[PDB]
Order: sequence, then C-alpha cells, then structure tokens
Amino acid sequence: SWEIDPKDLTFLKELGTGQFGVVKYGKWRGQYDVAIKMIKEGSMSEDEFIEEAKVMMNLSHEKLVQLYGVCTKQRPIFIITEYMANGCLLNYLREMRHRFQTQQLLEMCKDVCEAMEYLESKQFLHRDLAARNCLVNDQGVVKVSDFGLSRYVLDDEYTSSVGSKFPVRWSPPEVLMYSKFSSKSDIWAFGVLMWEIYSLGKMPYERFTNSETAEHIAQGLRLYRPHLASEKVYTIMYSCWHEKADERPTFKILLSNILDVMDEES
Ligand SMILES: Nc1nccn2c([C@@H]3CC[C@H]4CCC(=O)N4C3)nc(-c3ccc(C(=O)Nc4cc(C(F)(F)F)ccn4)cc3OC3CC3)c12
Ligand SMILES: Nc1nccn2c([C@@H]3CC[C@H]4CCC(=O)N4C3)nc(-c3ccc(C(=O)Nc4cc(C(F)(F)F)ccn4)cc3OC3CC3)c12
Repeated sequence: SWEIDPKDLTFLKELGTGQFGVVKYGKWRGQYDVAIKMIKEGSMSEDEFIEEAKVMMNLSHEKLVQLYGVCTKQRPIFIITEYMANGCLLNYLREMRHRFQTQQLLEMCKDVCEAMEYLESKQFLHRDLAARNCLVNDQGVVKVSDFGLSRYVLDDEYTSSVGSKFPVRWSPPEVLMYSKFSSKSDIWAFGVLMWEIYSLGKMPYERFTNSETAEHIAQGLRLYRPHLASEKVYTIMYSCWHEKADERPTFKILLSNILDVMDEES
C-alpha cells in the first residue's frame, strides 16, 4: 504494501484545509487524478492510524471514497484517494445556486446509505458520520469518507462527549450519556445527515448550543421536519432517532425505505 512512492505525485492545485490536513489535487505517474491529503503533524496516533489505513485499503464500494495508498516514509504522512471534484457535501448543500430537486436530495441520502450498508457488512463503524465527511464527485455522486478515523485523533476536544469538537449534534443519547458506540449510533448519525441534506446544510439544532442539544435529546426531543422533506422522508430520518437503539432500523432497511419513497415520490 500500500505504499505509493511520493515521487510519483504531481501536485496541481491546492484544495484548501480540510479536517486534519491540507489536501491537494494532483496526478499519479503523470496520468491518474488523485487527491493527496497531508495528515497534520501531531494530530493522529500514527502507528495505529497507518495500520488501520492499510487494512482499509481492502475496502471498495462505488459510494465510498476509494483509498489508493499511503506515503508513510516521511512526515507529513500522505493519504492518496479518489479525487472528488465537487468537494465536501456540506459546502455543496450550502450553495443555493444548485437549486436541488428533492429527488436529487433523496439520491444523496441513498448514496450515503449504500456506503454505510457496505461498511456495516464489512464490520466497520463510521463513528463520525456527518455531511462534513462526505464528498461529491464531478457527476454529483456523494461518497462517504473518514470512516473510523476519529479513533486516532489525539486532540481531547474531539474525543469525548464533554469536548468542544465532539459531534454532539450527530450523537444518540447512549453516546452522550455513556459512550455506547454501535451500528445504532451510526444509524442515528445517518438520520441527522439526511436532515442536513434536506435542510441544505443547516447546522443540526442550529438555534442551540452543544450543551442545550444534549439536554434536548436527554428530554426525548428531536430535530423536526425540514421544509424540503415530505412526510415519508421525514418518517425515514425520524426512525433513526428512536430512544431505544434496538428499535432503530438497519442500513439495509433504510435503503429499502428510501427506494420505496423514490418510487412513490417526485
Ligand atoms: N478526496 C478529495 N477530493 C476532493 C476534495 N477533497 C477534500 C477537500 C479539502 C478542503 C475542503 C475545503 C472545502 C472542500 O470542499 N474541501 C474538501 N478533502 C478530500 C479528502 C481527501 C482524503 C480523505 C481521506 O484521507 N480519507 C480517509 C482516509 C482513510 C485512511 F486511509 F487514512 F485510513 C480512511 C478513510 N478516509 C478525506 C477527504 O475529505 C474528507 C471527507 C471530507 C478531498
Ligand atoms: N482495493 C480493493 N479491495 C477489494 C476490492 N476491490 C475492488 C473491486 C473490483 C471488482 C468490483 C466488482 C464488485 C466490487 O465490489 N468491485 C470492487 N476494486 C478495488 C480497487 C479499486 C481501486 C484501486 C486503485 O485505483 N488503486 C490505485 C490507484 C492509483 C491511481 F492511479 F489512482 F493513482 C494508484 C495506486 N493504486 C485498487 C483496487 O484494488 C487493487 C488491489 C489494489 C478493490
């Protein structure tokens, strides 16, 4: 192995600063488009991160951002992945110029759902699913990335429910109260991600702080219907937020629900 020779990279454009590193667009061996992510020095538990990155090189799905290889014989480490020309899903949703149809928003949900069903089938949790960790290619296809990487973050503001950078707004009650992660905490976050999509990238619980969000969820209260979601779309995202984790659906059930709504609506 998975080691790419960094001398085979041509850097063409600075894409900016993403979460945990700078990303560049470039080519590999003069021909192939790639994204090159330079992992910020001191941000990750490096040996654990590299070992898991190499295991993850064996994952492949049309709706997962493909990992190609790594460059670990110098610092910063580089991760070489599929290049997603339309960038981060959250930024993309927030651009009102796109004038999305709701059928396009439901297709974005389905793309993510397929990717998560595949990760679950391979025994992987995402652990930080959110629009900010999804990317959009030149054809408008949404794919999931950054699966599992929260496990290697060294900054304590990101790693426990008490932290300022912890994804409180994408967490179920058992995560906020007891740090209980499971396939069902990924299901809850997926429902929040459908809410982000149908809200065109609004922050979940936008009028609340993280502390107030945790209290809201502790009182059994939830997000409410985005204007663009139909009653059936809202029923699907809401089903992800059952207080009892065992009552939440699986990704395979959500996928069936989404396809049924697509056929019915649009
Ligand atoms: N592939 C990309 N293509 C185009 C743009 N991209 C950006 C932009 C950065 C600037 C901001 C600014 C605005 C914008 O659109 N932005 C997006 N980040 C990535 C990107 C590249 C690599 C990985 C990456 O290395 N992922 C990874 C790596 C592993 C590992 F191998 F390490 F294990 C496992 C799982 N996933 C993740 C990426 O984006 C994260 C999802 C949002 C990419
Ligand atoms: N890593 C994989 N693991 C398992 C399955 N895989 C599949 C399946 C093929 C059958 C279909 C059918 C059904 C299914 O699930 N499918 C998926 N493709 C890849 C895979 C995808 C992309 C690249 C890839 O493009 N790699 C790359 C790319 C570059 C670049 F040129 F971009 F720079 C440089 C270096 N490496 C490499 C792949 O596997 C080979 C073993 C490593 C992988």
